[PDB]
Amino acid sequence: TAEVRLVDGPNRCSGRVEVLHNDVWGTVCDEGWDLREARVVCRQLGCGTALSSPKKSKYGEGKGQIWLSDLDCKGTEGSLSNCKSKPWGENICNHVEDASVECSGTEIPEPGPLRLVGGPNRCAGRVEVLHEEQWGSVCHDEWDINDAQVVCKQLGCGDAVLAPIAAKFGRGTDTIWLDDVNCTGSEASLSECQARPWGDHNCYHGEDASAICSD
Amino acid sequence: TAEVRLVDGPNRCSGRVEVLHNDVWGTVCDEGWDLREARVVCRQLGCGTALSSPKKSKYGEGKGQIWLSDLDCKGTEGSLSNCKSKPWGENICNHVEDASVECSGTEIPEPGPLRLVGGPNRCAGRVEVLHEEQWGSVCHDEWDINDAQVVCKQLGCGDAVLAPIAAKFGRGTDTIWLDDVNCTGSEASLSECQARPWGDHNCYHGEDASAICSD
Amino acid sequence: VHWTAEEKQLITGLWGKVNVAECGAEALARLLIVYPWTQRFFASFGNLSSPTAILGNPMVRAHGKKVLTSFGDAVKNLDNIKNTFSQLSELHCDKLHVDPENFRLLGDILIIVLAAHFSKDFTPECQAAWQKLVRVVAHALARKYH
Amino acid sequence: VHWTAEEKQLITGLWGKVNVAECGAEALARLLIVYPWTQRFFASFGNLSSPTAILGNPMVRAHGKKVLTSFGDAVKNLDNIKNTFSQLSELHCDKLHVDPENFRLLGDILIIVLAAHFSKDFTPECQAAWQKLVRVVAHALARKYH
Amino acid sequence: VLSAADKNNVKGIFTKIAGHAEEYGAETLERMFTTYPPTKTYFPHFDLSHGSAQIKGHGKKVVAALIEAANHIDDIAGTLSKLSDLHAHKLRVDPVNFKLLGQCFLVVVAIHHPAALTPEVHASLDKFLCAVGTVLTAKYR
Amino acid sequence: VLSAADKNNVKGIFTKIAGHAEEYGAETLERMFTTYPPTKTYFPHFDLSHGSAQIKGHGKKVVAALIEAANHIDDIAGTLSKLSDLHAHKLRVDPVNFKLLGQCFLVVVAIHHPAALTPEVHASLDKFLCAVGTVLTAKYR
Ligand SMILES: *[C@@H]1O[C@H](CO[C@@H]2O[C@@H](C)[C@@H](O)[C@@H](O)[C@@H]2O)[C@@H](O[C@@H]2O[C@H](CO)[C@@H](O[C@@H]3O[C@H](CO)[C@@H](O)[C@H](O)[C@@H]3O)[C@H](O)[C@H]2NC(C)=O)[C@H](O)[C@H]1NC(C)=O
Ligand SMILES: *[C@@H]1O[C@H](CO[C@@H]2O[C@@H](C)[C@@H](O)[C@@H](O)[C@@H]2O)[C@@H](O[C@@H]2O[C@H](CO)[C@@H](O[C@@H]3O[C@H](CO)[C@@H](O)[C@H](O)[C@@H]3O)[C@H](O)[C@H]2NC(C)=O)[C@H](O)[C@H]1NC(C)=O
Ligand code: HEM
Ligand code: HEM
Ligand code: HEM
Ligand code: HEM
Ligand SMILES: [Ca+2]
Ligand SMILES: [Ca+2]
Ligand SMILES: [Ca+2]
Ligand SMILES: [Ca+2]
Repeated sequence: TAEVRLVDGPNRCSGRVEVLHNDVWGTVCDEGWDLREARVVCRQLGCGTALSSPKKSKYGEGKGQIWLSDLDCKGTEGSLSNCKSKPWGENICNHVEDASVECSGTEIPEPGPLRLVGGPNRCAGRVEVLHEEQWGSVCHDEWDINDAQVVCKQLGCGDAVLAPIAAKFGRGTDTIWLDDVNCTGSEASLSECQARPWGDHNCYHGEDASAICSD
Repeated sequence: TAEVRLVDGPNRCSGRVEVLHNDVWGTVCDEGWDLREARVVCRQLGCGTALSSPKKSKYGEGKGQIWLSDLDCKGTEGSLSNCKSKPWGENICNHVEDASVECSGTEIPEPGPLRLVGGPNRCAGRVEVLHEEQWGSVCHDEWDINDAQVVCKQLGCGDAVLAPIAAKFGRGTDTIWLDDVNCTGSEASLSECQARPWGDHNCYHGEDASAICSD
Repeated sequence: VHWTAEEKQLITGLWGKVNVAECGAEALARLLIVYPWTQRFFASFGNLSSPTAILGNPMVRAHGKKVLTSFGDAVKNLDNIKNTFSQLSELHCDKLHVDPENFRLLGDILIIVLAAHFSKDFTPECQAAWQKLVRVVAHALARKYH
Repeated sequence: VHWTAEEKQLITGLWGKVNVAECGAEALARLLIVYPWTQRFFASFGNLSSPTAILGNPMVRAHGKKVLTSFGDAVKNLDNIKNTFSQLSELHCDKLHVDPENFRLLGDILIIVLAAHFSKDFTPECQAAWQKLVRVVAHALARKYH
Repeated sequence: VLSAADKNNVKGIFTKIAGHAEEYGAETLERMFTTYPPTKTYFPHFDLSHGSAQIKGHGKKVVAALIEAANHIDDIAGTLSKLSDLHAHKLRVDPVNFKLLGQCFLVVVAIHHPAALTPEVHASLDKFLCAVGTVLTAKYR
Repeated sequence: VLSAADKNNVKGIFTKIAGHAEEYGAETLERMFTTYPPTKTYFPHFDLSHGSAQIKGHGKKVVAALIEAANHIDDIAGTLSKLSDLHAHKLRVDPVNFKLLGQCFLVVVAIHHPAALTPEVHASLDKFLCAVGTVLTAKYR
């Protein structure tokens, strides 16, 4: 069991993932890195339930050895070496691609596959969806008050008030899951709406859709 | 069993292949056209043993319908419609690709896997080899007197006097089977010599090799 | 290099109607007159001293026919263009020493020749298809340059 | 698009040593001042009024970092580049209206930037590999332009 | 440099396209927009659908500028000086796009006037169109 | 059009490549032949091997003409008039090949003088090399 730590974060439940092996600390590449590896690291450290798995050196770049790459954790592995990956040291990555993690510490918001980030409270912020163990934003193409309504009622935040575009509460960072969201307005969840296939889009993160509810 | 005629040739036994179907004489596309189809047309006409199967309108282009294309004769068929092929009139060819055939007129054994054509007689001319039921020429890269010796001895023409390059006796027409032919001189046939794989070359017919023997 | 059912139908439909002897000579001739510097590759063809002479030159008529005929080997086998011109790619590199940039020129002359001969069958969609074919054939002849 | 074992090793080798934060920031800045007509695409980046102001512009450095970062997804899948930039290909066409010919300019500048920072580790054979990489990535971004 | 014969060929071919300014102009644009999809980049705000009044209106302007250049063929940089700034300094059309439009215009006149576009006249229009292209890309190179 | 600042940046970078005429010329050609193999088309009779006496000999001539051009930048067309007919009228090097050679030459100076090739000087050499390229392929079209 390798040993892990979080570095260059605001605290010690968020930061750049670093593992220990052969007396040397090294970073972890973000190929195949997602919430399955994230919940393993948060559990080791005693930091909780793995809010997100930021790619591309969110908390700065490490220096020196890059131990692991192409991690394929099932999510329940005791430590990070108990996962299937490329052999120690063998990688074609670069330190810009050092994977990070954000843990809860004690307070417990996952539920469920939908969340609003970057707002004053739960019921305001851009929209993020949970798909294939990665959080991702929603492009504002075709994004109207009906689409934000489905988000508001799924979160129990009452009715929709606005549906801001152009990343009103700030841009996303890694994955853009949905584009061309075509809701009738009375769907249960956002994944029940008519939209493009998961992952397909013609967008960048300057176009992440938001949602404002009451309140 | 439909009638066949040879049009615009020197005589009855050479020219453009034309088949009779729905009382309309139409040409034959030259894709998949080789000596197997050639000797079917030469038996059917009582014209002998099918010296060659000239592709691409050697005897001019027909007009009107193109009935047959992608012929797959075994070589023993009684007529040309008893061969596996695309349906009547169904093809994407134009008349520049009309197949032709050249028969001998009298029953003789097969000419052999090797022939000198375009010169004064049997024992001097352009080297052409028979492979995959198509006659094709030989490129003149690495072509020396040792390579002409194998051609002369196989044909029973005595020793090789010259191995002319740069298409001395005229350019060939369809296929270039050999390039970089490197014989030692004592080989039994030209397919026993070191060469690029059949059909691989960096040549054109202005570069066809030749050979001259006792004659 | 992905073809659509409509692009194949435009390329196939036009090919069965092209007068290859007459468009091939037309296209190759126009290459030698519109871009006169290409005549150096054809100094063995004889009289190229004037646009009239270049048209009537028998070796220009003959070779232009063979060039357009070789696009037929691409038409009749579209999903295999790279391998069809593998041999001709080597030839044009290390025997003829032809800059691949010229492959673009001859194809765009061909599209103008085809457009002149086909009147109101050479739709904007048909030119899009044949410009793609010319563009793929040209990339295929440039593939094996050492 | 066929890669040789030495070409992959040359691209993998460089990618592990590139100071992406700086090379990407300098390549994008060199685009905006070598070819200053590209500044209209980045009007939201603010102060683009001098070469010194463009190097020091934090949003030019931020976006330039994310551009050289995106070649990383091509580095880590060399034999799968077309699908990796399917997303961005639609973006630059029908969201940004970028002429695909501009992709050549940024990519050829990246080669000059990489040459500057690796001096004599950037052998001609190493340049040839990364010139092919830049050139394939540019063809991938132009693959879906309606 | 458009010798005396080149001038006669170019002025003669615009005799046959003189009345067909809108017709050939809209076709040249639709041709370019179809065979070279990236050229739609510089017209994002336009209606590029087939037969749009915006393609007809802009296409009429394009070849009308060519007609106005065929008359003053001895001075082309001056007669299109007002458009040189629009294309090279304001819009910045990449020069490889001017050969694409010239290619499509040649297709248009070849379809509608095949007997007039002899290989002589082809060569004269190509030199002329390269002259119009270099005038509109003169603020760089 | 090579503003007064472009002229100083260009002459300021040719002072540190003045002595290395043969060295930088051999490497710029070997890079052009390696990254752009089609450019070998125009030298079929040469030894294109690494370190060949012909590449080192002709390579010196290449940047020596650029050095002669940097001295006389008020008039580049006149200082390279001899080579204009060689490349445009006797060899007919297709113009896209000069963009490639200028690209490789920029790579060489970035390797040996990264401090000097600040992006201001980068934009000036690209202005300069694009003018040398135009001179060598301007009598056409
Ligand atoms: C947002 O999504 C709606 C709903 O889409 C409809 O329902 C889904 C469950 C699927 O079955 C879809 O295929 C289906 O279209 C889209 O609204 C629908 O748009 C169509 C086309 O504009 C409307 O068709 C009209 O119908 C009547 C006859 O009923 C005719 O008068 C018209 O000629 C026309 O064909 C359809 O009625 C409409 N449905 C609803 C419930 O509004 C909507 O287009 C989509 N948004 C976008 C931008 O695509
Ligand atoms: C044409 O082919 C000949 C003969 O090639 C030989 O026999 C064939 C049947 C094949 O089995 C070939 O693989 C085989 O080599 C080529 O001549 C041969 O060249 C090689 C390398 O140039 C010679 O090797 C030399 O051998 C001696 C030891 O005997 C050493 O002193 C040298 O260092 C060197 O390795 C080989 O002896 C030679 N063989 C003959 C019979 O001459 C020939 O190169 C080839 N032509 C071309 C243009 O490729
Ligand atoms: C799409 C573009 C081209 C195609 C498909 C093509 C195809 C061919 C073919 C099939 C041949 C062999 C003809 C034969 O067997 O007799 C040939 C030969 C030749 N090619 Fe091309 N070619 C193209 C472009 C060019 C260009 C642009 C040039 C020069 C500017 C060129 C120069 C030559 C020459 C000189 C020959 C020798 C002809 C002879 O000596 O008979 N080719 N080409
Ligand atoms: C190899 C060439 C290129 C690559 C790999 C590339 C890649 C990208 C990527 C990954 C993004 C999204 C960045 C993000 O998510 O924040 C982006 C956006 C963008 N690209 Fe490119 N691009 C290339 C060429 C160009 C060129 C040549 C231009 C302009 C001349 C351009 C203009 C833009 C602009 C304006 C944006 C949006 C920036 C913003 O508003 O934040 N790109 N590109
Ligand atoms: C080759 C000869 C060309 C000529 C004679 C020409 C002429 C013109 C004319 C007369 C106008 C309208 C001027 C005005 O409204 O004030 C115009 C506008 C324009 N041209 Fe061209 N043009 C040419 C090539 C091109 C090419 C190749 C492109 C793009 C690939 C292009 C892109 C544009 C654009 C984007 C506009 C402005 C659109 C608008 O006003 O809404 N031009 N040009
Ligand atoms: C861009 C700036 C260039 C300059 C300043 C330049 C300069 C020169 C010089 C000095 C010579 C030799 C003159 C002599 O030997 O008397 C030459 C010849 C030649 N150049 Fe270049 N050149 C340039 C670009 C190119 C390019 C890009 C190519 C090909 C891709 C090219 C192809 C040739 C050839 C084939 C020769 C003749 C070879 C020989 O003399 O045996 N040139 N040029
Ligand atoms: Ca994983
Ligand atoms: Ca969309
Ligand atoms: Ca057969
Ligand atoms: Ca050979």
